[PDB]
Amino acid sequence: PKFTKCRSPERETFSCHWTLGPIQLFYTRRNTQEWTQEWKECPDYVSAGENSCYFNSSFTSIWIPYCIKLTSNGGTVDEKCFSVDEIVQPDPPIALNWTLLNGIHADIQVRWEAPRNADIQKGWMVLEYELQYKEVNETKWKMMDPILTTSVPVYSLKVDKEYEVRVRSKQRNSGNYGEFSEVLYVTLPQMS
Amino acid sequence: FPTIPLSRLFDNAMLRAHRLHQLAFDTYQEFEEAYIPKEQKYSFLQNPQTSLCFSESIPTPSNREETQQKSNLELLRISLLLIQSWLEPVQFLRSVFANSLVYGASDSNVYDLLKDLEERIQTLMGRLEGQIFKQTYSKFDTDALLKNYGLLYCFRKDMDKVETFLRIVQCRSVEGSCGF
Repeated sequence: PKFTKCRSPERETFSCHWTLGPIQLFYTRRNTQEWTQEWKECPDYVSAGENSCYFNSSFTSIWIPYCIKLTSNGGTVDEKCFSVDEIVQPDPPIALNWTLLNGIHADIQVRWEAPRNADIQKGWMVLEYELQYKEVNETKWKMMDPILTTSVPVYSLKVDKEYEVRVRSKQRNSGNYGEFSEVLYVTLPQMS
Repeated sequence: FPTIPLSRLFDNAMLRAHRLHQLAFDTYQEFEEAYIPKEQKYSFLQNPQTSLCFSESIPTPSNREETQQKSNLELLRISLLLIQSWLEPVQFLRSVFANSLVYGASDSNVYDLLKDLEERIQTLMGRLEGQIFKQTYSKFDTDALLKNYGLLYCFRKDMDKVETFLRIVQCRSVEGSCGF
């Protein structure tokens, strides 16, 4: 066994998933001056799914280091130390959609929604998005510089081709990039 | 009597805080990606004598509830104190910033930014008029590599704190500066 990964979707809670016998997860976090708190076994083995551990808002704090260990009947199978702020990785944007901005080419405007769990409205989170699109038959994607907003025009799309768009988000200056949204297929109007 | 919109000011404070956090975060990633393998990182973390930051003597909130429960003045004060705590110690990463693939990284640029935001937050407090209010900044009590990675590690954390706390006061103080 080995840690598959630990992540915090909205900087308020996190969970860890892993790939002998029954594997247990122990954790401790530096509370106060020193790591004085004894190891406590995973508080929730169901919530974040099979082979995971979910730490609700009650066990989640930021800027404080944590250490987790996967244990088996043979001893420690894996260890990992981090502070929640390093593991932020937001969920995908939702409600993706487009609309003509305004005949071989066409300009469109794509818009989505921020992941519902991200407190953007109150300041606890600031995301930036990265949009990608391509013709449905090609294999590479055209990236687009990151944006602070939830609408973005895509210019000069050829009307005679169908496109795909997926947007992904990340907490500014923190963490890595999260999952991509479900793709948005775009078939433009063609004037014969 | 009405009041002048705080947006321009918040806007400028917030650009600096993100510039500072951005430098802290990249600078740190770089160094860590060259001299610190996860093994040392863990032993660094499990040993407070090396990982516990000087700035940590300033009582700051640690989760969302805690933070959004503090007034704007306290959050501004906490941020002021963290910024002051770094004015002197940034003179220490001179070399790290030196050999870094800069992109703006230098003890001087970073220091001028601190001086800049420091004043900007003092202005914001006068516009928005306890231990925290009686407490002064944290003095830095001080191998080379473990001293630097520690300075960097603490620089990133505090900069995340400042950008966060200021963002919160901002969403509260400025008409939909976070919404729609």
